[PDB]
Amino acid sequence: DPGDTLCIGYHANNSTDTVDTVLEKNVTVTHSVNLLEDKHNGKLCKLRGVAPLHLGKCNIAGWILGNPECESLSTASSWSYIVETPSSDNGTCYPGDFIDYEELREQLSSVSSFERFEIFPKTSSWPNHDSNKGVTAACPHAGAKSFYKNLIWLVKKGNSYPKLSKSYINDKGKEVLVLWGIHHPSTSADQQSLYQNADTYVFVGSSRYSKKFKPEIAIRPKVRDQEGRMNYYWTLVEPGDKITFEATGNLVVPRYAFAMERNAGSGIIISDTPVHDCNTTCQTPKGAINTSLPFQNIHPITIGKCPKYVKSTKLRLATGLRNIPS
Amino acid sequence: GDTLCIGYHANNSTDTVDTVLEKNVTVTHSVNLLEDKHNGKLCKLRGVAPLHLGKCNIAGWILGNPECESLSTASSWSYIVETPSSDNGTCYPGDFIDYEELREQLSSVSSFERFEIFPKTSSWPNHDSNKGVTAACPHAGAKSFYKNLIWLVKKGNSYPKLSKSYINDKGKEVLVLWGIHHPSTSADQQSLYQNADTYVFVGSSRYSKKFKPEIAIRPKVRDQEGRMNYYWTLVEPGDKITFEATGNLVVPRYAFAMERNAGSGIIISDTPVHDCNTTCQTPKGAINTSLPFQNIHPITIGKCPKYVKSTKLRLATGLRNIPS
Amino acid sequence: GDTLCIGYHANNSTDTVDTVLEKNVTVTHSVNLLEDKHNGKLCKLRGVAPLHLGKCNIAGWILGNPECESLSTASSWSYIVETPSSDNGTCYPGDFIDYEELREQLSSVSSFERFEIFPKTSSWPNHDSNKGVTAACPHAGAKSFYKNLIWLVKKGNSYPKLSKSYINDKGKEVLVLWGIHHPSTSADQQSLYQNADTYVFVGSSRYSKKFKPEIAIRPKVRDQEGRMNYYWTLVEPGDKITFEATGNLVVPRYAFAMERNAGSGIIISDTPVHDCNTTCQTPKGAINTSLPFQNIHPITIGKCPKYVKSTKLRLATGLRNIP
Amino acid sequence: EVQLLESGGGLVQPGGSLRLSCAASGFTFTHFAMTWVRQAPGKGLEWVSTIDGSGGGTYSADFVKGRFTVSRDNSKNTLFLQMNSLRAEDTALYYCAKVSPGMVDDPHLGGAFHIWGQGTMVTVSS
Amino acid sequence: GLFGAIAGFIEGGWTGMVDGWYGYHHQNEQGSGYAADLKSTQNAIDKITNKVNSVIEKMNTQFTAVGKEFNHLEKRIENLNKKVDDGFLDIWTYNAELLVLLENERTLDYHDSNVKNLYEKVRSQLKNNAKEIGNGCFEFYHKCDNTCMESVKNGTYDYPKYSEEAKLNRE
Amino acid sequence: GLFGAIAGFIEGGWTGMVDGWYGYHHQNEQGSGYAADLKSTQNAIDKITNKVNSVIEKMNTQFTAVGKEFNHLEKRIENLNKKVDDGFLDIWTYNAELLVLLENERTLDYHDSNVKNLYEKVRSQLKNNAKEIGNGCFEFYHKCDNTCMESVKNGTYDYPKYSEEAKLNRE
Amino acid sequence: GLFGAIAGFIEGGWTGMVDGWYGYHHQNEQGSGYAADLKSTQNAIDKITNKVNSVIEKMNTQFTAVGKEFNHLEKRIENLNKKVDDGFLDIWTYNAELLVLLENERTLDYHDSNVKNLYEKVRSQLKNNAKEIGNGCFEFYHKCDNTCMESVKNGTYDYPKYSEEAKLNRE
Amino acid sequence: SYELTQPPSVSVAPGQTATITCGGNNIGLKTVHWCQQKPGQAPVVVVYDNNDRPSGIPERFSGSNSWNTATLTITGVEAGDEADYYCQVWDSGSHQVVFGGGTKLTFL
Ligand SMILES: *[C@@H]1O[C@H](CO)[C@@H](O)[C@H](O)[C@H]1NC(C)=O
Ligand SMILES: *[C@@H]1O[C@H](CO)[C@@H](O)[C@H](O)[C@H]1NC(C)=O
Ligand SMILES: *[C@@H]1O[C@H](CO)[C@@H](O)[C@H](O)[C@H]1NC(C)=O
Ligand SMILES: *[C@@H]1O[C@H](CO)[C@@H](O)[C@H](O)[C@H]1NC(C)=O
Ligand SMILES: *[C@@H]1O[C@H](CO)[C@@H](O)[C@H](O)[C@H]1NC(C)=O
Ligand SMILES: *[C@@H]1O[C@H](CO)[C@@H](O)[C@H](O)[C@H]1NC(C)=O
Ligand SMILES: *[C@@H]1O[C@H](CO)[C@@H](O)[C@H](O)[C@H]1NC(C)=O
Ligand SMILES: *[C@@H]1O[C@H](CO)[C@@H](O)[C@H](O)[C@H]1NC(C)=O
Ligand SMILES: *[C@@H]1O[C@H](CO)[C@@H](O)[C@H](O)[C@H]1NC(C)=O
Ligand SMILES: *[C@@H]1O[C@H](CO)[C@@H](O)[C@H](O)[C@H]1NC(C)=O
Ligand SMILES: *[C@@H]1O[C@H](CO)[C@@H](O)[C@H](O)[C@H]1NC(C)=O
Ligand SMILES: *[C@@H]1O[C@H](CO)[C@@H](O)[C@H](O)[C@H]1NC(C)=O
Ligand SMILES: *[C@@H]1O[C@H](CO)[C@@H](O)[C@H](O)[C@H]1NC(C)=O
Ligand SMILES: *[C@@H]1O[C@H](CO)[C@@H](O)[C@H](O)[C@H]1NC(C)=O
Repeated sequence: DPGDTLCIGYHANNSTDTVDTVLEKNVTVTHSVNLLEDKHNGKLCKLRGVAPLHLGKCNIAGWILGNPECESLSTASSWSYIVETPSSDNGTCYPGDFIDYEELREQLSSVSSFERFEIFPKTSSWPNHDSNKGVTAACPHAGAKSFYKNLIWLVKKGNSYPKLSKSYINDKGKEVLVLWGIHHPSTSADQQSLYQNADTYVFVGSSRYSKKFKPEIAIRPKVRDQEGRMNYYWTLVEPGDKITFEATGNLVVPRYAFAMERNAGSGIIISDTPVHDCNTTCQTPKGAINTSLPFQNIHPITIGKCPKYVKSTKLRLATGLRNIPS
Repeated sequence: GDTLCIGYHANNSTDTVDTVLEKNVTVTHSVNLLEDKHNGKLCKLRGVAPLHLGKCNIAGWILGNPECESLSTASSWSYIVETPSSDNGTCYPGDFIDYEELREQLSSVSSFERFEIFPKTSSWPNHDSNKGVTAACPHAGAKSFYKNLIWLVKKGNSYPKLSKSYINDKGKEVLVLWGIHHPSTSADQQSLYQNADTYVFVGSSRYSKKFKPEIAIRPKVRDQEGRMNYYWTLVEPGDKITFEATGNLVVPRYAFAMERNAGSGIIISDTPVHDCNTTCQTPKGAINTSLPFQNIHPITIGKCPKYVKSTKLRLATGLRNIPS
Repeated sequence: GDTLCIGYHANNSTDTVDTVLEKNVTVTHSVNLLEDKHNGKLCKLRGVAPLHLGKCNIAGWILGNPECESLSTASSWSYIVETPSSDNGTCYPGDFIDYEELREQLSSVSSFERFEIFPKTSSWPNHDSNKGVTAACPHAGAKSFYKNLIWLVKKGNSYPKLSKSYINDKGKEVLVLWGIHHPSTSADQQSLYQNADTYVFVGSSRYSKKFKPEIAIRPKVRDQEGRMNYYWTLVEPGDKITFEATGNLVVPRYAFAMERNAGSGIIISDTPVHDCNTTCQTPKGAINTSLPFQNIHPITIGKCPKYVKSTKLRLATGLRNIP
Repeated sequence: EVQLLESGGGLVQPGGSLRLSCAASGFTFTHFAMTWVRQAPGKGLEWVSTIDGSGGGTYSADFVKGRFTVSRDNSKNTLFLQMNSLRAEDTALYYCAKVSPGMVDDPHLGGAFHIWGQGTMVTVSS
Repeated sequence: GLFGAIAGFIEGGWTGMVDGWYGYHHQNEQGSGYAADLKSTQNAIDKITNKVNSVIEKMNTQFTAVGKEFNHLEKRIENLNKKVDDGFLDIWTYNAELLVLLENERTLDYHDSNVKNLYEKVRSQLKNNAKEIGNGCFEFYHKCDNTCMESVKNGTYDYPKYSEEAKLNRE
Repeated sequence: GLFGAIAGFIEGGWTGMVDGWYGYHHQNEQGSGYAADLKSTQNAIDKITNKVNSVIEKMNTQFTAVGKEFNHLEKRIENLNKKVDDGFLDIWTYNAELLVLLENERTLDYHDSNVKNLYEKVRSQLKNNAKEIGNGCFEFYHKCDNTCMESVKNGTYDYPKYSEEAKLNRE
Repeated sequence: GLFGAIAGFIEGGWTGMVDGWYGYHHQNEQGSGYAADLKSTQNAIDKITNKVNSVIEKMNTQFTAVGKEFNHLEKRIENLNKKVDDGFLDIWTYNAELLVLLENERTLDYHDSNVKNLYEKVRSQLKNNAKEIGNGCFEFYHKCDNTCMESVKNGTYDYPKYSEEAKLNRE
Repeated sequence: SYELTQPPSVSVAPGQTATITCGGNNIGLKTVHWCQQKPGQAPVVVVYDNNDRPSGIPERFSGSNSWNTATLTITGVEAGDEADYYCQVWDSGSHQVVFGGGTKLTFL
């Protein structure tokens, strides 16, 4: 009243937001933005407007190989994830080593056009080799012995195994994945009684990929009631060249190839997180992230155009001034 | 009354910098930390002449492709130039095993004299050397082959067990290349090499592998149904390299005395080569700057700046330029 | 008169720091963030005694070299010490197949117990075990061979089809080691293993390979013209391993019950080993500091600081020192 | 020494048949690809058909139109040829030649005819 | 702080005000209440949101699969991936923590700067007419109505017209 | 800015002088024209060039071939290389673009501090002899020739010798 | 510096006192000697050592074996490891060097601001009673016995009590 | 498909260089097996490749395949060089053997 005071001050409110400075450690601020999003939607959802793939109780080996335990999934035409459960024990059923396994799991991760096409029809493409007598107890389906759907495990037909010759001139304009197998029996008697020839070679030329395979016949410790291994191989057929399957013996020749145009750049998420339909910029195994913020703490494994993983807990940027209520 | 105003200067400069608080602000002076200019010439790195293969790649120059005679190798080079259209490399179909790291090791060599471990005139008495030329490797019309390798044939009706060793006596890592031929048919296998089964053991004090043909009909590449698979090793300055084969061996006519100097890379560009003095070299163009950041190209060889995605990296050394 | 003149502390200190504006400015107090002191003694990390192979490397110690037996094998260690001059490793020439990543796996263990996976006394009835001695490993001037492996040779005039299995019953990853002999000539092959064709098969639930000799004369290395490639596998708890061989097999006398703990590295230095307690260790010397930046050595193992190329990272703590 | 031999037929009307053979001797027969070449009396040489050493993949000219098929028998060291005479223009001296080992490309087949067999007259006409 | 207005000679924040980050309080005979400046608060919040956007959008990433999958024969490569991911983890954690420890002493130093500069502009307009009583306030020496409240808040104070009243009251 | 010099009391730069970054304006009866302060401009441009040479020189590096070449069967290693290159790209872009956004603010704040401290130095030398108007202007209560122009610009001012004349003028 | 206190008007540090980083000198008729501010120096050392504990503690390094061993045939993976190590070395050296050249500058500007704010608080408590002479010194216009010494040093000053005594001075 | 064309006859003076040409498509990427035929004789090979000569055959017979034509470049003709000179090539594209009409050169 003696003087009309015109005090200068700063806004304060009832805010418990705390930020860490380089001088003090707990200070309260009026407003702040959280640069470390610590919230996930909990649903394995889309990137790029495209449904992520779900194998469920199946892995990439079982999916591509054609496991009768993960056929219930509906094949899509594009995906930015390959969802697997942490268990995923229903993959390769017959014991063996998937040769170049993680390379293939990395290649077929962001396919733009996946149309499984019957490269060699089971009805007509194999006249001289038995194709129905190739079921094993390693893949049981409905309690009866079965085998992979995308691969045919050829056996001697009658009493002889003719020198298989079969070529596929790629005429689809995109890379064609061809996955065959080589069977290594536990006993030379198994080799003779399954494939008439004993000194058996299998050559798979691609005009860029050349390699000859031979059996490793020896008794092994039992894995899933099978004493033999079955090595899986694959190659990328270029959109214009040929693939040649010359084989006088052990060969699980492919029923189905897989036409593919690779976007490249995505990976595999392994979680029991349920899949729903969403629209997200990033997805981790612990749940997706719909934020524009710079840093994220959810999971190290991040597939997408999404924030950098840190170990922080409070990356709170205090846009507002110091809150000192009185 | 008199006046003693304290102010800052302004000019007609229109250089713009961005701060955390305000972007697109003009400053009187500024220095560009982002070198966006390059001479556009693949000039000399360190102080020596970079190699230029022209219409060749490393798998064609080192093998001795007939289309690689134009290039000259005389002294140390800092990096290897390939045109992106360079397809005159391996002129016989096949995969060069251990290819990319051989490219990496051979990127920069301090002492490279292309000498002859086994002279073609005298080192192979009992084998036929003239017949090893192919229509898949033309030089000028007629069939030719690699100069640095000899692809052997049975002489008459026999391929004797080749056994010839090179005791390295030069004080430098002698780089050796050989080939193993995989015929399309077993008839080709026998009609080239008298032995049906042909091991090729190549030994050293450190490297030992046995090689066998993979005889089957491949799809045609360069009008050839067979592959020709290449190997290499580094002979140490004092050890031995034993070459043993009963067939399917492509012996080294010319080896390569080599001394690696700190390693470098390979630059693939259409850029012409001139003589300059550049500390850093990108495929788009050579840079001589001490400036910390660049945006020309990620793949860089030398004491190069860091590649960034920015377009305006200027330190605002002058004041805020507010004229009038 | 009278005054209260505000001033700032100065002293006789000569510590210099570098600000971005001005260089070599003196400050009253400074906290050094770049330690240049190392104790120069390879000492204990995580409270566990580091392994010392002395004049021996991982290949020699793991294969059972007759030169580096003097070391007392422990049950746990943080890292493996090798002299830069330690060359007593694979005495018989050859390529250790899968060498560097086995060294990576075997860098640190929680429970390492050497045990007789197949005792020499009784596990090989039909093969000659004493005859497998070579001049590549001399011990006290006499021909010997590895202690952890037996270089089996035909007993009498025949090499039977060696069948021998180990069902892992110890609950930890049993590390199994075998060698495959590649003779110099076919005469050596016949006089050693009696068979021209000899496959060696080592099966497991995740490992299966078939080995064959590469018989050819080689340049002499350590007075031997033949190679001895070493292979290995990690048998899982409860797993099985199967050794089948018609010849050219150097069977495991001793395997090693083993469990990994987060993996580690190998410290190669001339530094003596002493008893200490250090959070970080480098070949030059162990680093017991709580500071973020080091300059001693790039190759570091432990909860180590980050390596820089700097020499003066003095963080200013006190004021500008103008006396 | 390498001595390729001939056997043929004298005269057969168009619509008949006759047998040609090349009984090679003096070398390893299984591993060299045999041929057949003919010439009109006063005209340049023209090729009939090659065979593979394994007795498998066979190659033949364009004038045959599928009638002429060379067959290889490795066991008895003798080559066979099918003259199922259906046309009257096939008058020539029939030579069997041996393909020497080639040079890199097409080794078994694209090699010089170092050893040329002699010629057995085969004339067809009404 | 470094500029000494926030928690300096202005010790207490104001809970009555809602309009802006910075503001004034007037206790003239015509009224009372907290009233902010649109210009100062708007340009300050524009610069702060520009700062936050500089933290955010200048962090541009690409479509990268951070997860890599390795089998057991490649453990040197697996630990190389682990060292790459962990070194990126230490770099990004340390840079992010120290960026949010230094930029969060610079945002508060900037708010300190704005409060200090508002105080300096007030004493530059008011000159000797309004004594500085402390608490960030200005104890006037004339009966200044709401019109000159608006003039000081707008930066258009006319010093000579109240010179006579201020000099007679200052005695 | 933070210190309130550029766009604070003084808003417009001077196109007349190109002698230095900071300068004056003497308008005495003996002459006129702009004249830069030699010592402040020299030590400020020295510290600024030291800042630039610190940003440039401390980034000293060694001979590294950035580009690596991989085949088709090594695609995980190829994407590991791509992740290494892209992670270095994000680290270097977000610590050079954001570093430039920080250092540019620090440099214009250093220019703020130099102009503000030169202002404060002139206030300290002249004490109350001049009437502070803003824009760096000092309304002289004494007829100050070029000699006292030079003395104030140098840094030493004899206050008592002009104090009595300033008192009689401001009376 | 940026705030103009250390090496600004206050040109010299003081070796007489060791009690604290900041301090005073009293030339009272009762006694003499340098006497520090306990609270100011306490919060100063607390904040500075909090800077040190932040640059130390926020750098959290987990158990990583940096050394990896590669043979000759994997020279590409060896150079990839070398590029990873060289990139980490360049990043850590550049950020550590520039971090030191910026934290040193921030720490010294913090000491600038602490000395400057001590000066500002002193001229706020004494108001016009003190007479600024430069070098940070404050010449009084009254006796100001050791009680008045302690009152100014603590932070509470009774200006009206000595107002008349200072009114005797300056006519 | 693949065509070989040669001169019906080539004229040459005794002791002068005689050139015999087997033209056609790009015969450089193709092995030419030159062989002469005297009347009442079988083809005796004189150059069994691009450039190399068999034993028992005089040195003057030489061959040099080129971009489109093969040249049996005899350096000096004599009385024993009057014959029909055929050229034999194995066509890789169509898997054929194609001869030519040959050159009935006369030394006059
Ligand atoms: C703060 O107080 C206001 C009073 O209007 C109230 O609306 C608001 O909910 C309070 N905030 C909290 C976090 O309690
Ligand atoms: C800061 O606040 C946190 C969270 O409430 C509390 O746990 C901690 O004790 C406080 N003090 C420090 C020094 O971190
Ligand atoms: C699928 O997994 C179950 C256990 O979850 C196992 O019993 C079954 O045999 C598996 N089937 C195949 C085909 O792998
Ligand atoms: C984002 O997904 C939402 C959720 O269904 C949908 O409404 C929207 O169309 C999507 N945007 C696209 C696909 O561009
Ligand atoms: C994602 O978040 C934005 C705001 O950041 C919001 O507008 C949008 O609806 C959200 N979308 C989904 C699918 O949750
Ligand atoms: C800007 O001013 C400078 C200095 O007076 C002068 O040299 C130049 O011509 C002017 N104009 C331009 C476009 O740079
Ligand atoms: C800054 O100015 C440039 C002039 O080229 C313009 O392109 C850009 O859009 C401006 N940016 C903003 C944020 O106004
Ligand atoms: C060189 O490249 C050209 C262009 O494709 C190709 O036609 C030619 O066959 C190549 N020659 C060799 C010797 O590789
Ligand atoms: C730089 O290169 C130029 C051009 O080739 C040459 O003349 C000069 O000597 C070089 N300078 C040095 C210091 O090597
Ligand atoms: C690059 O080289 C030229 C010589 O052509 C030299 O004069 C110039 O200074 C160099 N550029 C820089 C930016 O140093
Ligand atoms: C500095 O002076 C102190 C006493 O103030 C004394 O203890 C110390 O030893 C001196 N330091 C040096 C380096 O002389
Ligand atoms: C051990 O190394 C020494 C040289 O250091 C060598 O002479 C000796 O033969 C080696 N012994 C074995 C068993 O390798
Ligand atoms: C460190 O090791 C020493 C060895 O002397 C031991 O006494 C001490 O207890 C250890 N410290 C801890 C915390 O384990
Ligand atoms: C490690 O350093 C700390 C801190 O200086 C010290 O207390 C401790 O004794 C040191 N330990 C050893 C073993 O040197």
